[PDB]
Amino acid sequence: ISHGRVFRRMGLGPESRIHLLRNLLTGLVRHERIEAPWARVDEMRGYAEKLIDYGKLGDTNERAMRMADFWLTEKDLIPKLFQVLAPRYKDQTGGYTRMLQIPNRSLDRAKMAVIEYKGNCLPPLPLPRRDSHLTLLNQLLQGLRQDLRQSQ
Amino acid sequence: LHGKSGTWWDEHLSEENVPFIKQLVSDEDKAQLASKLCPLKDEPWPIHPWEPGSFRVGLIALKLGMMPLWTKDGQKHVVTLLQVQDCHVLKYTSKENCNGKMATLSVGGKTVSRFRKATSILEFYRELGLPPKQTVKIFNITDNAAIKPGTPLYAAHFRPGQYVDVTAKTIGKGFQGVMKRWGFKGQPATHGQTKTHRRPGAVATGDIGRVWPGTKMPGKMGNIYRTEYGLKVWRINTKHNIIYVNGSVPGHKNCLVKVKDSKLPAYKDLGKNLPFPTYFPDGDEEELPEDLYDENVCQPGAPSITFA
Amino acid sequence: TARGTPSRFLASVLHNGLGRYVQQLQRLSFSVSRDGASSRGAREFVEREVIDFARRNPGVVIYVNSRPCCVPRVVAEYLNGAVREESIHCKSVEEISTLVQKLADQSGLDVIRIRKPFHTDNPSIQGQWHPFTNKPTTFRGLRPREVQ
Amino acid sequence: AAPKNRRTIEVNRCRRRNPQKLIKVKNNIDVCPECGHLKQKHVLCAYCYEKVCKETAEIRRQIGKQEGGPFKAPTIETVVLYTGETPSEQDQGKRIIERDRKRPSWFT
Amino acid sequence: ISRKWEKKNKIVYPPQLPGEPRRPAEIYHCRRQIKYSKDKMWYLAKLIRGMSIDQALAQLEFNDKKGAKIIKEVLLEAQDMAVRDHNVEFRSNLYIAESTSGRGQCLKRIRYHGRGRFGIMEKVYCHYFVKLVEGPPPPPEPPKTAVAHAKEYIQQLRSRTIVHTL
Amino acid sequence: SPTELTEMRNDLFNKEKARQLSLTPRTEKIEVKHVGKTDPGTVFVMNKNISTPYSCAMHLSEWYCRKSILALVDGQPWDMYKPLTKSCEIKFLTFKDCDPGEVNKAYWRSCAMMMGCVIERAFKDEYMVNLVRAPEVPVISGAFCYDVVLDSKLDEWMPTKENLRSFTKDAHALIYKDLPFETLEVEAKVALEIFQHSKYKVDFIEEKASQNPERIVKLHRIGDFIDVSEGPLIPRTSICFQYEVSAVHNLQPTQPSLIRRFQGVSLPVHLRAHFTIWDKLLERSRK
Amino acid sequence: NTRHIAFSGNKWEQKVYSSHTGYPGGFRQVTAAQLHLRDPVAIVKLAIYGMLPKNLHRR
RNA sequence: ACUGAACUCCUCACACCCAAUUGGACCAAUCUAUCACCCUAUAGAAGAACUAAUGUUAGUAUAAGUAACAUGAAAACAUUCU
Ligand SMILES: [Mg+2]
Ligand SMILES: [Mg+2]
Ligand SMILES: [Mg+2]
Ligand SMILES: [Mg+2]
Ligand SMILES: [Mg+2]
Ligand SMILES: [Mg+2]
Ligand SMILES: [Mg+2]
Ligand SMILES: [Mg+2]
Ligand SMILES: [Mg+2]
Ligand SMILES: [Mg+2]
Ligand SMILES: [Mg+2]
Ligand SMILES: [Zn+2]
Repeated sequence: ISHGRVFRRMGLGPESRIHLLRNLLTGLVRHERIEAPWARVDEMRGYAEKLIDYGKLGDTNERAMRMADFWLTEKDLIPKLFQVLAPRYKDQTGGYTRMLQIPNRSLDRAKMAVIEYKGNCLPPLPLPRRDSHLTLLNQLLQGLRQDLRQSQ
Repeated sequence: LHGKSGTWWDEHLSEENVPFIKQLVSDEDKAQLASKLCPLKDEPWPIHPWEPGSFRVGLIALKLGMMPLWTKDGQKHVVTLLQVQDCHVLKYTSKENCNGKMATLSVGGKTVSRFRKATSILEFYRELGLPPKQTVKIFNITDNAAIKPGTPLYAAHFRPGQYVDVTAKTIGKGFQGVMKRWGFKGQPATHGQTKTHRRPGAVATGDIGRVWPGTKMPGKMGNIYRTEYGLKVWRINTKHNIIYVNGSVPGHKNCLVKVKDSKLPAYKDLGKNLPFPTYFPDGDEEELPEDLYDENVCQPGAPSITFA
Repeated sequence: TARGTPSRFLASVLHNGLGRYVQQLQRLSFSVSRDGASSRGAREFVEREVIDFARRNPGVVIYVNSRPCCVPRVVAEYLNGAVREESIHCKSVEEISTLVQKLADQSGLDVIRIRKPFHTDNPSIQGQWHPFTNKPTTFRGLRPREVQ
Repeated sequence: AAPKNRRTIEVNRCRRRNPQKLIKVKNNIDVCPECGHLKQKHVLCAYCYEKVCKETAEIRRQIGKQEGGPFKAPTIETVVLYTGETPSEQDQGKRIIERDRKRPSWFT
Repeated sequence: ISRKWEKKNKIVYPPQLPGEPRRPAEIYHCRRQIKYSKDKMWYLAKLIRGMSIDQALAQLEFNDKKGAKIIKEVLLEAQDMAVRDHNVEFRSNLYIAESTSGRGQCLKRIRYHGRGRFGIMEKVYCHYFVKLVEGPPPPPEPPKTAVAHAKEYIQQLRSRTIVHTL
Repeated sequence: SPTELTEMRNDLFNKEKARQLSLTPRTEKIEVKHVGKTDPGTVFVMNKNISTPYSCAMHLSEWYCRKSILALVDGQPWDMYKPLTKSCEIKFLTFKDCDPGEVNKAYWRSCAMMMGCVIERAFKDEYMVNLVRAPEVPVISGAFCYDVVLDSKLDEWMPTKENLRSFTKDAHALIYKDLPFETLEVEAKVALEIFQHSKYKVDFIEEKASQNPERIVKLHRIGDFIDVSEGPLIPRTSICFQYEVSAVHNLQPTQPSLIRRFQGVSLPVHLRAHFTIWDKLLERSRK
Repeated sequence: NTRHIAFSGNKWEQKVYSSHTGYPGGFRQVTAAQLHLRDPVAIVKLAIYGMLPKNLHRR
């Protein structure tokens, strides 16, 4: 039974899970875009968002500095987190990351996901775009919208 | 390319039309729900008085959680809150076609998205004029208690001091071993015991050369319908349509439970004072208080009880 | 066994006995070797019996090849198109005579299991039984428990 | 426990040709309207993703050449510029990664 | 070994009369000695049986099994040779009439067990065969209707004879 | 007799088809270049006046055949079954293009034509039916319309809900039949010969011939049903998935004649709407 | 009128219809009278079922 | 009363329902002599006939696509991190 269990069991245990997520998060901060197995990306996404929140807390915040020191294994990324990533998202309140599914890994057919920090300098991912508003169904719905607006 | 593509409502909608459709359909849902708020002004079926041997309809509530409650004798009773969420009478069938010899009312609750329902269900709810409900349960009633489909049902359909039966799917525990599923003793942890600690022992005798049907074995536990009988209705919040039912109710929080008058012989003819067809707020005979209490309940805000 | 074998119903070729009897054997073909002990009996049959058989059966054309392939044979062709090949290897004169007479007497229909020992196209003269034979009728055709 | 009898090919066919064992037909495969490639509805187009990955790898090689060593993550933003492009007013005070090819159509 | 599948592409039919329906093109192709179990290959072959070439390629491009890529390569080669050598007008106007896997020539290896004992591992190889027929995929067999069932039952009732009598 | 009219129109249509194919003998190889974004630069060596954009799509792949519903041949919308006439550039247009305006117009036109066929073959023999026109209504209008004059005997009769459902059932029967949309660019003389009985169609053909610099008139046939269209049509009726004859409205100037407008709504297989959205679309189309 | 069948002798009280639900303790033995009161059709049904040949055509 | 056997009769045909053992009539294939020269004959021979030895060798099944096995992470594939 795992009712309400919100954390996956990864790696070799709890510490190993944290270290795996830490390595993934460090890679995400360094490269701003990471391919990894979909479950590990999904597990690490929350930590990525929380890292951006801690970076927003400020460079001088001692708790934020300690959290960044733990979660970034390469220490040149801590200035990056506090002076690039957090300022990039100061306006936003959430959704700092974008996670998309990728064709399965050729090695072991693993479910793969690409996770990026929004607003990076890299080429944009081929995002899924909704149908054009000029399609037949959308135009009929636009007609409904206009009639409803006029009538009521 | 074969033509069996599985589509969902959002698939071909544009960025502009998605919020428009959401808002439009939600507005239609709430308008439909409001259109049923005055059943007595909409050609109600004949409202017969209560007679002995009459069974009225029940509700479909949502299990909110549990909280303590205290009686004037000083005892603590754990109570479970059941919220009646958009519960409506949906269907009526006579004794002949009820799979028995008692009229039946199909009742639904907990409105759900029309985008996620089968076409036949959507057509049924369209003819009924209501948004679709998550669960539909059938209540055996006498013809005295027939109610027109579409009529809403409220927590005040019950009253404090009444006894009730609550049936729901129990918490699903998945494939469970026999120690957890049936409370078998298992085997000792040490003294040479190897690779058998939680296993069933013998499952039968050697003579029959087989295993009896119904033998207790590991398997799926829970997620089956169970009924708790004879639970006292301690309180009713009419504002939020909450029933405070004594003790435990099967199933998890935020799960739909079917609530009906208790079938126990001791509570056979306690329906004299209960709203017989159902409670009609539109009747407006006396606007009920925000909270209806049982006599023994230590109401909050009362001066601290002293056993004088 | 019957279940591992085809079967047919008793039949004639063209209602072979109604108007007149037509011998269904129409062709015999004896492939016989000049030398070779295997066809010694066939050679004696050709010398002593084939002429008498031919004049007894004017409707059967008999060929004698005097140069066989494989074993000496007699191929019997019937009016209905059936072809029955019988090896006359190492058979005596009387054995071949009986075999040839059997071929002459039989029809071309397959020698397989015959389902019924009889065949009628008119099995019934008084009318085949149906559940309403021997059942009395009732006034105005009223079925049981009918009110009117 | 050892098998008591050999299982027949009839039984084995009934088992291993069950619909539960047969490969299911996928009905989420469509054509990427952008480039006309086959993709699953919820998954990125493989060809488009390979394009983006190759371009990202080139940009990252240029980034590595610019940084020249480990632990040299800049504390400033980065902008990628292709041939015939000039830093904008917004691109001022951001490290410039120069690519020798022209701006891809899908890049913006 | 047998190599009849290869020869099936070399049969030349006599020219058709003008008042004769156009014979659909048939293309036989194979891959021999695939390092894969024929039992595992059978599922992919069964999957793409009866489908158009494009539908089969689409299904195989998103299948995780190793044999999916091999079957896709074989199908692409068959499409190419259908256009080049078998006078098939449209690449996509082809459907998989036959797709089967066969046993290949296999190698025996020793698998060491735990008490100086051993098993004989088999390095399994499989063949894969396709026949592609030009034209739309034939429609799937419609399910039996109640009317058809009742018709068959009544035909069986009418077929009854009075058995073991005159 | 209506059956005689249909037979004679079909005979004239087939006569024109045979005449045109005979007028175009041999196999002249035209070069058509795919100008679309996907598979760019592919050249099809097609057969003049025989090959079609459908044939070009078949050469490309099956996805093109299934999704491609119109053909921009040198920038001009072309029916997928309209034989090509010269070396040119071809682009295939689907419902899910960035701007599928022409495809939407073609779909509306073809759905209106299907409605017209249903209307013609629905009523009983005693009542006479004259399909005057299919007005070119925008998709935003919420419905495609076909205008018809019924028998004066029915000058007061209004179709019931059951009648409308029967109309939709006939339309779905056509969809199940999956009839291709045959096209011919014919001379106004032959068009008037075909539609000589129908005065409304005669004058419409005259208008179209006047509009065109030559006397070229587009004639479309689904099956045994010939009609004049205002533009290209979709390949096959099977493109339509959801189809409903929504309502019938009598036009205001009833004094000369009763022009009754049959309004319906439809959606293709590629753009199926959920049940509730479809119901709302039906409600809007009943106006 | 299967409800109005007549048993000769004391079969109403002595004839016992035995059934097993399959579960342990599921053996049920019911007299002819009790079975008749429960199902007014079971007695004739069971007599006919027993008299029919014991093959796959019986049902 | 009827039903009821391989008993008995009936039409036809007959050597054609015991272990061990014993008598007999035939006989596949092979080789040789002589034929036949087509694929058989008369004889003479013999490593002369396999539903059965936990038989020997080889093939392939079944168990079974089961048991079991394996590659720390990201990446610019430089490197860095755990
Ligand atoms: Mg693990
Ligand atoms: Mg214990
Ligand atoms: Mg232990
Ligand atoms: Mg007898
Ligand atoms: Mg005897
Ligand atoms: Mg020997
Ligand atoms: Mg052997
Ligand atoms: Mg042996
Ligand atoms: Mg296997
Ligand atoms: Mg197993
Ligand atoms: Mg395992
Ligand atoms: Zn793409």
